[PDB]
Amino acid sequence: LRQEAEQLKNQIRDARKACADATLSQITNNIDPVGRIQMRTRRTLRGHLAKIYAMHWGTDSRLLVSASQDGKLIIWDSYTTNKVHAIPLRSSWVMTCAYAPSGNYVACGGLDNICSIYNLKRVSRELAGHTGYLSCCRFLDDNQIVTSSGDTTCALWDIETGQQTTTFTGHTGDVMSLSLAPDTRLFVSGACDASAKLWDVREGMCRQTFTGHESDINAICFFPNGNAFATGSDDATCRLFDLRADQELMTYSHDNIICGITSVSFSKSGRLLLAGYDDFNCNVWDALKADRAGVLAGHDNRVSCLGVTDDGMAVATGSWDSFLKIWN
Amino acid sequence: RKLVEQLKMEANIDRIKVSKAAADLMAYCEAHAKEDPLLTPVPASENPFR
Amino acid sequence: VWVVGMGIVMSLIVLAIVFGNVLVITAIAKFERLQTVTNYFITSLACADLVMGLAVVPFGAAHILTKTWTFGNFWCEFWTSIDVLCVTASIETLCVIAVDRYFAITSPFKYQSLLTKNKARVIILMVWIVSGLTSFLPIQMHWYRAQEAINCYAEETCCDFFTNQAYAIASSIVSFYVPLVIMVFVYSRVFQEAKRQLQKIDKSEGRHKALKTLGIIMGTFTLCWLPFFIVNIVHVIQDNLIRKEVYILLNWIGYVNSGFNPLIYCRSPDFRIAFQELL
Amino acid sequence: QRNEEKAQREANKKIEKQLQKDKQVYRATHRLLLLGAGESGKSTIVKQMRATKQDIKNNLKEAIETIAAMSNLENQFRVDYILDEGVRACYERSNEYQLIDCAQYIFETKFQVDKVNFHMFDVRDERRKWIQCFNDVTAIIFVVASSSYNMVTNRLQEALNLFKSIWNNRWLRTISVILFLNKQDLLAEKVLAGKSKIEDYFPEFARYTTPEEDPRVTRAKYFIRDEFLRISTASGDGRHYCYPHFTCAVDTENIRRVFNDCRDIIQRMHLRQYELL
Ligand SMILES: CN[C@@H]1CCc2c(ccc(O)c2O)[C@H]1O
Repeated sequence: LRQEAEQLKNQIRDARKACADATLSQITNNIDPVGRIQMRTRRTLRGHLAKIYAMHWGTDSRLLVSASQDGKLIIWDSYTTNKVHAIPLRSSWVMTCAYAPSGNYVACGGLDNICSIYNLKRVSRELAGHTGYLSCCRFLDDNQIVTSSGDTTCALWDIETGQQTTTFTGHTGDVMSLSLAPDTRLFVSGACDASAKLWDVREGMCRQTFTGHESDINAICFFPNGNAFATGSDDATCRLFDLRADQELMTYSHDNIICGITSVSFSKSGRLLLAGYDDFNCNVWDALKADRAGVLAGHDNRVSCLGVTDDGMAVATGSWDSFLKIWN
Repeated sequence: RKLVEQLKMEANIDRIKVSKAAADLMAYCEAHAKEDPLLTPVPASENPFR
Repeated sequence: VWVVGMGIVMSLIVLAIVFGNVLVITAIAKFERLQTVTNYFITSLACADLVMGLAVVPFGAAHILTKTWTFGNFWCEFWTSIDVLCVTASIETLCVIAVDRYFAITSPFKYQSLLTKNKARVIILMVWIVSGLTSFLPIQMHWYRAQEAINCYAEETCCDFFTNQAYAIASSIVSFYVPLVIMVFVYSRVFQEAKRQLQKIDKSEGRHKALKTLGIIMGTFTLCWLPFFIVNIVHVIQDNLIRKEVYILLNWIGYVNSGFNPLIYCRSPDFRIAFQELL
Repeated sequence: QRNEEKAQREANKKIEKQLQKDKQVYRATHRLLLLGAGESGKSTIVKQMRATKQDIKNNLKEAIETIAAMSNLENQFRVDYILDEGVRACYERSNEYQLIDCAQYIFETKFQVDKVNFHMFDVRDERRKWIQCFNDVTAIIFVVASSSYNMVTNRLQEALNLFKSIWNNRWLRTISVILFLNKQDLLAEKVLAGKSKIEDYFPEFARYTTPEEDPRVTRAKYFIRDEFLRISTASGDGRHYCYPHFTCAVDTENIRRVFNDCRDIIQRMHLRQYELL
């Protein structure tokens, strides 16, 4: 009966252990360290009503969108530091935000189990097929929008149609973060049941599913090469998995670090992994060397989200203190 | 019952050697590191912020 | 050599008043978190303390220690005007902060709504503006002037002030006496609110320190100024009673209050957070 | 050329002006969260605080579907059409088998502003990660069913287990909790009449005695509060206070009761600051 699945689980684990030939740290040891990295607030972006939960760089990298629990969604111009458009949200609380690759539409999530896409150039559509709060929204094109909800079922909507084109379901715990890859084909979603599985948009089947962590998975993000991704657990440890190897490549954790993790984002070249925390600080660790390189603690409250521009010029970080610091 | 099917789906997967995956990822982080302002800050004139 | 030894103690007092209020004032602008809602008044008191400390206090040490006021007569009068406002500001700022604590506790659900950042600037500026009507007379006007040591005003050596009996009664009231009624009455009603809450919790759960906590706020202010302003009213109506040396001793007792002011003002984790970056 | 920067300044000024206007409104508004257990009847007090007909039929149909009562254990053909003597047994078995609808028969709210505007709203997830997103609410109305010992680990014990989840979260480290002992009359009703004593469900009931209606209900009434108080007693250290005043079946003063408790919630919060008390 279920023993065969358990036997299959043992068979899957055996292949991963057998496929392990050498350790990443052993190979990366000869690599020269990046050295100490110091970042400063080249801009000091602020002026929102309450604590924010989401932040997303625009495709052009000129603009960023941040949504707070106050219900006000405002798109902020980083260069001029002047707010561009402030669109109130119908739902009192919002939990996620997204920006269009074309820049035409801005998407804001919600804890009211309804996802709504706004038109910059007037809410366009409202999507509520999924049950429970929406965790993360991100759409590759103006036609298909990917949202992960608390119903343990992440689905890709059709913006024009307004209905669920496909449903990627069967995940153990509540899905808390969804990350899209530059190739736009496959996307990795992380749930609260420590399971990190990578889906396929067209196939709808979980090609690979990793469960290295022990605690709930908070956020995930891809590398520029699109062949690997990193996830951060509610436990202090954050790991990076190689998709072609289906294993945990390197485990990132400091003995001193004991607080939670709320965001994760690589760099333009991927060498510098910037990881947020609830410890009011963001720590930048070398992806290859697997060692801590530099820390920055400009934020005062818990950091919520962090992202890097498409050009990679500078990083942004959210905060529950309503002050989003644009580090450089 | 779907988990048995789901496990069977992942039962046979084309796997690349972790050593090979590491080396390719290391090169992807090596050759592409040149154009990284975070790795090396550019001039304050070149950087729109400063 | 007694003066030289006395000057060493006087040297520390000027230094203590400098860094004591500046550190609180520096933290108010250094960290944005504590800058917005409260300690905005505490910065005004700290700013008032800095003026009294860095400017008014050291010249007083020069006045007593040296032979006489070597500086000019105009600046001698200017010193009294600047000293009057600084002393009047700290008492008023403490009363304004005293209203802050009372107006919040006694009238919740409206304190957050009624008070505003612009409203805080209006009240804070009003304290300085009200201090203007107390400092306008000694410098711009000449109503401050007193035959008892009348030549002292004319003489360039001694800058000791002899003031009309009319000005002393009114100025002392506007400076310390009037806010004392406000500070005591506001805090007395607050002590009732804290006492009521403690009794309510006792009935709610089967299983005070407030008196000590509220005692230092009112006690330090009273124990540092009351002997002075009692003496100030005394001499204006009874000139033969006061001893000249006694007046100066009580005069420097009240200046130490601005130096010890920060301890009463900002002793909390946020103040401890200020020492975190400066350590 | 340079007019673009000036144009953005006007838009930024307009946005900042509009945001500043809403800043007073947001600060004025008081936010509450109604965390209520299933079958506790939190909607009942919510209705009291604040074409329908086929609403009654739906509850009756849902009750009829649960009256599933035969599965837990002539008219069978009649029962098949719908899917009495059996009703009485089902009502007796309704203690074990869940019956949400009464046998007798992200939602939001804008509570009456009165002194200060208050907009309360609620949010069934076992993980309950949504709770950690809330740290600014002044207080949380935690409606618990007093007559839960008969139901179902007992339902009341499961409800008591919520405090362990609620307070050990540490995300709501500065949020008080208000709980209403709903169905207090119903709780006494089962208690007053001879039935399964709470000692059978809660063993330590016999050892417990009244603190310093019949005493049988009165002693029982305090014990549930005392059990709730004991959990809230430990690890409080201020900023975490449980206001346990009972709530009857019908009490229009319940809305006024919250406001009186709400004032003590803010006042105790301010007294915590400045270390005055
Ligand atoms: C050296 N004595 C000074 C000058 C006179 C004066 C003081 C304090 C409060 C007043 O209202 C005054 O008019 C004292 O600090």
